[PDB]
Amino acid sequence: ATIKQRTLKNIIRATGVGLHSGEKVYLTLKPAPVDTGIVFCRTDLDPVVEIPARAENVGETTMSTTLVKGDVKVDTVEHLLSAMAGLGIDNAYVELSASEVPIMDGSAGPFVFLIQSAGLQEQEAAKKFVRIKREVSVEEGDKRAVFVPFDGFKVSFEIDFDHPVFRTQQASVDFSSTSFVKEVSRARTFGFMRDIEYLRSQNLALGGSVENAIVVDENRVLNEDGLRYEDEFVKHKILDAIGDLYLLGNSLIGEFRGFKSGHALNNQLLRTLIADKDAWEVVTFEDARTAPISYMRP
Ligand SMILES: COC1([C@H](NC(=O)c2ccc(C#CC#CCCO)cc2)C(=O)NO)CS(=O)(=O)C1
Ligand SMILES: [Mg+2]
Repeated sequence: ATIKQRTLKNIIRATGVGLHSGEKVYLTLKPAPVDTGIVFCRTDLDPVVEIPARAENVGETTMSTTLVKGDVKVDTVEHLLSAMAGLGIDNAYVELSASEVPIMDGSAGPFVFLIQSAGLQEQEAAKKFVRIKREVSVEEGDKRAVFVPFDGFKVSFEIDFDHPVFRTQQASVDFSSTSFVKEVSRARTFGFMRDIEYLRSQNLALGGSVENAIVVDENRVLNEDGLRYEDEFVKHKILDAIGDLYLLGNSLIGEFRGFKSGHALNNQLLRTLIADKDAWEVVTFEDARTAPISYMRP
């Protein structure tokens, strides 16, 4: 039968702090009707300001992916969106009491746990996918982000950081067969000490600590208990790309390859894709058995 749209089965509540703002924030995830998409709702404002998590609403892409509507922003959406994408949630309202999603432990792990504890609900409408049919590339200097046709969903990333902690970093994950939860969800964000005074002077990384980030000095990881994966850095790049890519508003059938890319170039890739309507089409699957991707039991 049809691959169906999914929402949350129960409401999820969490409390935390913004990575960049350091502000205390209350998060509530709620079920939503078919074809809603993921919508962020600033419930601290009167009237409540609602910003769909779509490429067209992205404003800043400096350190994190920020959604903007007028002078209202929702910062650092990428880790929560990665969790939504990885678990195949189409529709949800994300209520926030402040301008930034809580950082939690720096990864998507707490979000996938909270969501999977609440359970998902399959809905009575076909899931829509955006299928890549032509190569679409954006470049800026030595950075590159590309979509390639691929019968499934796969993300590759290569980073060239000149830094002792890497002993070149590259990974490729095929989710049409390897699972977001186990391969990527637990990969934490990271920051270099050389940047933190500068960042904090610009009101960035104000909530950052060893509790919610891999902190790297000149030569080593400062976190007492070390890394969750040997290649945690590049796995986090992949986590970020999955989230930024979900700003398309539908799951992808295709391959993403990133080369020193980040939030700004990821968003540029989506905008270029959306503009080139020869490069993609919207599809559904009336038989899950012949589809190129699958999802975990809800
Ligand atoms: C821009 O850097 C990335 C970004 N993370 C951050 O900007 C970022 C993450 C953590 C910190 C920190 C810290 C700290 C500390 C202790 C001293 O106060 C500072 C910045 C992030 O994960 N955005 O989603 C994208 S990435 O290269 O994969 C990591
Ligand atoms: Mg990140």
